[PDB]
Amino acid sequence: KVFGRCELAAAMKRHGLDNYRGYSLGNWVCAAKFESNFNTQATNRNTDGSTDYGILQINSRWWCNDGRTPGSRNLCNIPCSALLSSDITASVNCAKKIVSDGNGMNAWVAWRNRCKGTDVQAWIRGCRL
Amino acid sequence: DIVLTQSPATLSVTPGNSVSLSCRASQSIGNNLHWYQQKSHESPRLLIKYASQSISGIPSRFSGSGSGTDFTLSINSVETEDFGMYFCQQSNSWPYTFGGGTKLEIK
Amino acid sequence: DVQLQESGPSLVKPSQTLSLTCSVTGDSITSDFWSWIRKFPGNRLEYMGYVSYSGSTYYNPSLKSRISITRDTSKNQYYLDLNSVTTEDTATYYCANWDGDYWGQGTLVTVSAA
Repeated sequence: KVFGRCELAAAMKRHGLDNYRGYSLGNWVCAAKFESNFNTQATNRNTDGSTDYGILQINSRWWCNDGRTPGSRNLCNIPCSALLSSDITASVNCAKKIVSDGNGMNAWVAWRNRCKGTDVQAWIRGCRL
Repeated sequence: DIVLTQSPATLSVTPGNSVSLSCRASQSIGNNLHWYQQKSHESPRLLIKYASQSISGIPSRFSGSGSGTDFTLSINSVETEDFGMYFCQQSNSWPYTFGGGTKLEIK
Repeated sequence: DVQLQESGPSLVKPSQTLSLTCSVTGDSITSDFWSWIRKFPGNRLEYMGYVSYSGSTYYNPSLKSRISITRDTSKNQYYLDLNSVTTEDTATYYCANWDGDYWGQGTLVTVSAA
């Protein structure tokens, strides 16, 4: 599924990401935009053998288990396939654990490079929420 | 900190009847409210996560609803094994905080 | 399957440092975030803090920075240190994973001049 900007903003708000652990909603929409271009089925194989999965490109080496990644730790205790659904529930649940680490949203490289320091609120403006 | 207020403080019910427990947050916490059950001389047990999400291994009679500042835990047809304490906990902001708890006991 | 278990002294003196150990069996501590929660005499629960995978910690401000949560991978255990305790620290202490799926049995620690 490819979410519309406002469609995802509304969904993430329903999924409790507005002001979760100090991060305003715009951060999450912006992150999804640059991490997966709002595509819930997005996947990217990394050189270290790991793969990033879903709308928030969650990594198989530290967060989910896809059964094919070396030093997998499965910090989110969930199979990566669950992060490839049109339903964002699992991706949001795992993202919430990731951001609860001291590194916060810096775990998301695209967010760090294209969102951090920008007017992230712009990503939720012009939307019915 | 975010303050969670639970009510009623105590609720008596006859097995077979249904009940609903309330938990209100001092500020909006989205869906980041979880429910725990705790019996005498026992560690807490997670029943519902993120306001309404089910937990594997928990009886289906337990369900949660709500968002923002008002949440409820419902038990459809209370069983004797359900008597004990119920606490809500928010994970929206640090520090995580717990409600004062509601005691569920047989009439 | 995973199992958590608290251990340590059950009786401590005011002003001393209370130390508890949580032994994890079934998986490595490097595969989760670990927490400490305590229950006071009147059914009052307090989330003390947790240590995440990066080593970063989050402590409840209520503890006035008297708390330390550390880990030891070689022994697959994590710890709780609470400095300068008072009778207000008497409570049942529990270790549990961040997800709340695994909890230790809990251990009562009483702070008294005796």
